[PDB]
Amino acid sequence: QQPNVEGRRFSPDQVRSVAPALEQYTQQRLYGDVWQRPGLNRRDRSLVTIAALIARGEAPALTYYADQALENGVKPSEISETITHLAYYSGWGKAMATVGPVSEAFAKRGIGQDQLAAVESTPLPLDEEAEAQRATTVGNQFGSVAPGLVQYTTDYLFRDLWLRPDLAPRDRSLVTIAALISVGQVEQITFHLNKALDNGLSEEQAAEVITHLAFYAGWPNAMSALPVAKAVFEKRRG
Amino acid sequence: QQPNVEGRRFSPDQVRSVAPALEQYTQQRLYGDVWQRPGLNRRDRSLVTIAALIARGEAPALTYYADQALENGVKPSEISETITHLAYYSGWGKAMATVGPVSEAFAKRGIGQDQLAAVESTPLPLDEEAEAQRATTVGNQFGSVAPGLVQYTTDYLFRDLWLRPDLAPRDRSLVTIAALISVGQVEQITFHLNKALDNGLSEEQAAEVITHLAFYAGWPNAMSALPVAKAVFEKRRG
Amino acid sequence: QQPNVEGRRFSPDQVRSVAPALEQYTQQRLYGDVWQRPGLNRRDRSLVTIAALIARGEAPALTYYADQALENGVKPSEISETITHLAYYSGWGKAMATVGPVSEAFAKRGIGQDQLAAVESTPLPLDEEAEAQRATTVGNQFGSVAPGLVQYTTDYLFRDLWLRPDLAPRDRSLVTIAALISVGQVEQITFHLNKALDNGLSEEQAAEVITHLAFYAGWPNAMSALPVAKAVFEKRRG
Repeated sequence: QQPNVEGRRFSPDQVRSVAPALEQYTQQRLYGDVWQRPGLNRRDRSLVTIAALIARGEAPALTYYADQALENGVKPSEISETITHLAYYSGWGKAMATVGPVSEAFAKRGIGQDQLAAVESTPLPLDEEAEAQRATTVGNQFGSVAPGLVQYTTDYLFRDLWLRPDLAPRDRSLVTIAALISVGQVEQITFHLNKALDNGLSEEQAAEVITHLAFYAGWPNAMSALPVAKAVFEKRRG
Repeated sequence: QQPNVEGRRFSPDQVRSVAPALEQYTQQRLYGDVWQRPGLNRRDRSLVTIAALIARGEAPALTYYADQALENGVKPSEISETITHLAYYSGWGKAMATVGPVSEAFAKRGIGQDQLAAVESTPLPLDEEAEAQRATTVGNQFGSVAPGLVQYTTDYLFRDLWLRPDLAPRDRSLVTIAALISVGQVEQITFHLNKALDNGLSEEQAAEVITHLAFYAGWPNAMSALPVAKAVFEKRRG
Repeated sequence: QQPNVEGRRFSPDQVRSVAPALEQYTQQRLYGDVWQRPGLNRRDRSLVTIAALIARGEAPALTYYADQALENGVKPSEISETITHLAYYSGWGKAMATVGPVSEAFAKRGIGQDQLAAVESTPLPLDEEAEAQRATTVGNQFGSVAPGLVQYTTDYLFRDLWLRPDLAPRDRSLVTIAALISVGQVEQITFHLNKALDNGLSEEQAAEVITHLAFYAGWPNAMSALPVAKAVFEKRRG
C-alpha cells in the first residue's frame, strides 16, 4: 500500500529482520489508513511530513519523502522554501542536514536550480496594522531583554520570511505548525495555529495535521497539541 | 569495567583523543557505579537504555547496546517489541532508524526472524471498565477536537498495542516511561508512571530508572521527572 | 563572509542545489550580521555554537565548527571540557557522538592528547555555604524520591564537575545555558542563568547568547528563553 518501496532507506525485508509487526503496521495503518484519510490531501500530508522530518532531525528519510512529495504535487520551489523557512523555525543545522538527502531526490527527478525558490522576489502584501500591533506587543515585553532578537524577529521574519511568495501563507503556516508540534513546542502553537486558520487552513485540516503527526512525531507530541488546538477553536467561537 | 569494549562505535583510544576525562567517567561512574546499582537489574537497565537511545535519535549506539541487552537477558522478541511500541510513542522515524543498527546486532548473534515479536497473536486481557473510563474521559475532552486521533488512540493503542503479549505490561510501561523521560515529555509521565506502578514496577525501581536516565538523557531531563514522580508517589499514599 | 568555506559538510554549490535563498541568508545574515554583533565575541560565540550542536545531536557539523572555534581562540582543552560537561547535561550519547567529528578537527590541526582537559586536576574553590544550601534544598524536596540521583548530583556535579578547572566557571555556565536553551529546557535556565551572571557573564552577553541561538536552535527555543531571562534580570534588581 506504500508507494515506491524500492526508494526506502530500509527495505521491507530489512524491517522484517527486526520488527515484522512494524512493517505490517506501516503498510496497513500508516499508508493504508492514515495517509488515506480524505480530510487532508496527499499534497498537504507531504508538506506536513517533510516539516516533521526536518524538525526532528530525521533528514535521511527525506530522500524518499521528498520524492513522494514531488509525486504528490508539492512543487520543487515549495520544498526549497520549506527548508529555508525551517532554518529559522527549527534551526540552521536542521535545515542544513536536508541538503544531501533532498539534493539526491532532486537529481533523480532532473530538478535543476531554475525550479527552486527565488533568492529574492516580490514580497506578498503586509497587513501593516496587524504588524504594527505585533511589533508593539513584543517590543514592550522583551525590547530591553534581547533588543537584537526583537529586531531580527521584525526584520528577518515578519517583514521578510513571512512575505516570501514561494510558499503561500496557508502553506507556510502549515509547515510552521507541523514543525512546532513535531518537537513539542506548544508555547508557539497558539499564535501560529490562529495564523494558519486566518490564512485558510480549516479546523478539520488542522485536526488531521495533529493526527498525522501522532505517527511521525509520536503520540505524546500530538496529545500535547490537543488542549492548545481546543483552546484556539473555542476562542474563535467567542 | 565496561563489557565488550571492541563492540563500541568509538574505541577508548578514540574517546581519549578528544576527552580522556569522559572515557574515565564512562568506565568508573557510568559502568562502574550506575550500572552496578542493585535496585534495578542489568536486564531492566538494558530495556531503559534501548528506549532512551531510540527516543533520542541515537540509533547508531544501538548495535552495541542491543548486543549488551541480549547478553543481559533481554529477549530478541522484547527488543523487537520495544521498537514497534516506540514507533507509536517516539515516532515512526525514530523506530525506523533502529533497523540498520539492530539488524546488525541480531545478525552477529544468529538471531533469525523466528525469534522476533509476533505480527499478530493472542491479546492480553483488557480491563474493560478502566478502558471504558479512559475512552470516555478522552472522548469528552477531545472527541470533537481531533476525532481521528481519539479513535486511533482507542483502536491502535489501548485495544491493540497495549494488549500485545510480546512485552509484559510492566515492561511495556517501563519502556514508555523511559522514552518519555528521555525527551522531557513530562505531561504524559503521570498516566504512564501510575500504569507502571499498577503493572508491578516498584517505586525504587522507578527512582533507579530516572537516575539511570540522568546519564543517558542528561541531568535536566531526569530532574524534570522528579516533581512528577514525587506527586505520583504521594497521590498513591492518599 | 563565512570563513573556511572548503571545510563545510555541504558546499555553497550543494546548498544552492536545494535552497539558494538559504545559502544567501547564511552568508549575509548568519555570518555577515549575527556573528559580527560585537556584544559577544567570536570566541564566546564558538563556545555557544559548539554547545548547541552537541545538545541538538548535530555532531557532524562539529568538524567545521570545532575548527572555527580553535581559530577563534577557544583552547583544545576548553572544547575537550565542553564535551565532558555536556555528557552530564545533554546526555552521554550526545557527548559520545562528538568523538569522530572533533577528533578529525583536532587531527587536522595537530592537536595531541597533551593539549586536552585533564582527567584529574586541582579543583576550583567551592563556596561551601552556597553548596550546603543547595544540597539541603534538593535533599529536602527529592531525597526520598530518588536518593541515588540526589547523591550523584552532589558528588558528581557540584562537588566535582563544576569545580573542574578546564573551563572557567563563567564559561562552564555559558555552555550550560547554551545547551539548555538549545533543547528548550526552560525549567533549568533560572538556576543556571543566575549562576552565569554570578560568574561574570553580562546581561547583554546573555541576550546575545539567546539571539545567537535563535539561528542555531530555532526561533521558538530562543523565544521560550526570553520570559525566563526577563524574570531573572528583574529579580536581580530587587
